[PDB]
Amino acid sequence: VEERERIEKQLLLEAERINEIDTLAKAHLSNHFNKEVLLAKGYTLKDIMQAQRRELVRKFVPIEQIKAIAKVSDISHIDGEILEQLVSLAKVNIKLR
Amino acid sequence: LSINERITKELAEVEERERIEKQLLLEAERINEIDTLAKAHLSNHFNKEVLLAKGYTLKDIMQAQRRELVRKFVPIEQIKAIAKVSDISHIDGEILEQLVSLAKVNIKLRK
Amino acid sequence: LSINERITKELAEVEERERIEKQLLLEAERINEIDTLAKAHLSNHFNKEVLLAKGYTLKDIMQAQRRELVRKFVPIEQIKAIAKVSDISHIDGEILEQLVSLAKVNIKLRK
Amino acid sequence: LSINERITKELAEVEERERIEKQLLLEAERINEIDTLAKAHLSNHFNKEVLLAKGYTLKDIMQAQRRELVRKFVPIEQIKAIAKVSDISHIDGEILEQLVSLAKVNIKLRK
Amino acid sequence: VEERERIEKQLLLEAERINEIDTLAKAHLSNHFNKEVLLAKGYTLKDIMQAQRRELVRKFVPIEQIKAIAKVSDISHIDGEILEQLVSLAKVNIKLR
Amino acid sequence: EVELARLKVQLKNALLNCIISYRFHGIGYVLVKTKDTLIDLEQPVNIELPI
Repeated sequence: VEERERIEKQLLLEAERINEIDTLAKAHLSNHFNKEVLLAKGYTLKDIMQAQRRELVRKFVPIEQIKAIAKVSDISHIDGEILEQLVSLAKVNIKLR
Repeated sequence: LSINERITKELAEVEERERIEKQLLLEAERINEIDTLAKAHLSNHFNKEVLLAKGYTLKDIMQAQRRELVRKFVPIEQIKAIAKVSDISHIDGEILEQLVSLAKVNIKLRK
Repeated sequence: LSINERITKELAEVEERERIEKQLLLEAERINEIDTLAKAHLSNHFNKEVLLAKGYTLKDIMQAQRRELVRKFVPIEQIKAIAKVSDISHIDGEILEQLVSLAKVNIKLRK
Repeated sequence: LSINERITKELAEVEERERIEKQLLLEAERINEIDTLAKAHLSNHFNKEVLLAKGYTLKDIMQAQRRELVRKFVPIEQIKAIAKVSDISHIDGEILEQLVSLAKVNIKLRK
Repeated sequence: VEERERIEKQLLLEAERINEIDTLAKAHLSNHFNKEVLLAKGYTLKDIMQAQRRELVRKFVPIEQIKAIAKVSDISHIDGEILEQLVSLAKVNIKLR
Repeated sequence: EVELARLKVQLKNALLNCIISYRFHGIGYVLVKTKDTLIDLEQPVNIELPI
């Protein structure tokens, strides 16, 4: 049962990350990208989270860093820990902002 | 891509190992500080040269110097209360680091 | 499971229960030492009864009495050099045991 | 029921742990008055450290300290009356508790 | 026979609890919930006791604390250990009242 | 045996002066020091191990 316990631990970790992302995104980007309205438009939770992360990168992380570190100007298909690097850079940018 | 970000993780782990190298350097600095303490407060017979000639490991030399310094400066009442035992012969470790900190404090207040 | 396995399991169980009993006795003596130090060297306002009425755990009472004793007896330079910081509010543990031992011997030398 | 039932069963577990803690506090009081008598009124040779080095269980240490205190304070006539025999070597127990209470009364009136 | 003796001990314990609850409820809530009239209306003894307990909660324990400990606004189905918690809370509220 | 040997050493040291005083004055006194206060010396001793 400790396997399920650790699975629940990972669930808590991703839930906390989603919490941080939401609490910053609602106050930073817009109300149009709210979880309720996105779900009504018909996007899964992971799709909603990745779209919010990409919008966060497009707001804070500058395009030169997007096309140099992530090697592509379009964040439409860069998802992964490169997106993790981009959201970390966005966190640094909002910290210094 | 996924390869780029996994290699990023790889070199981040290498960065953590670099920090491990730094903390090794810090441990070496602590070692030379303990050597200075041993020279300043202990007999010439406990020198690293003669101990190595008698055939003791460097860690053994450091722990012997630390134990002697604790017995010399830290009074036996603190020694007993800290180690929960009077004997220091099997108290090498974090408790020994705490004891040698107490010995440093004792010499500082003595001066 | 053979006879030797039976004997070693029985001996291990007996030794474990003996160690648990010794731990209980050690906790008993620790409660004694906290009570006596609080009665002898610290004010009536820090009594276990009033602290429990204010709603603090027993371990919290013990560490608060220990910290107060350390501030009362152990000098600030000694605190800053044992615990590496002036504030004792986050030094509960083995280093707290060191500070309270230093206070225990401080009162002995004061007498 | 169900979820709250298991949480209230964990609460019953809390009750059990509190009962254990109270039993430990009672051990503290008893064994600690005994240790205070031992230190204050008996020789350094009967210290817990040296007795443990000689290899005696702590219960043996406490009963030996109690017997020595009874012989030191309580008169032989009182021993022969309350314990019904002169020898205390086989009187460990509730009768020993009564004898050490009499010894505490004796030292209180002696002071 | 000591098994029946302990059963009688538990019987006396719950009878004393019922008597205390009834004595306080008569002076606190109303006489419409008296044991005689409830029995005439056709409620078992345990049902009468639990209904009186729930009314005690609804009187002393305000609805906010009710939904706080019962975890549901309606005490209609929370009976059990939660109900015992709520009735002890009612005892506390009348003690401080 | 170690504590008893130390006690024996102190006993010999006391006994030397005890015998010297016995020969010079006619009486010699050795105090048996126990774990007691200075005021407790007046009280009698039933059973104790001397310090």
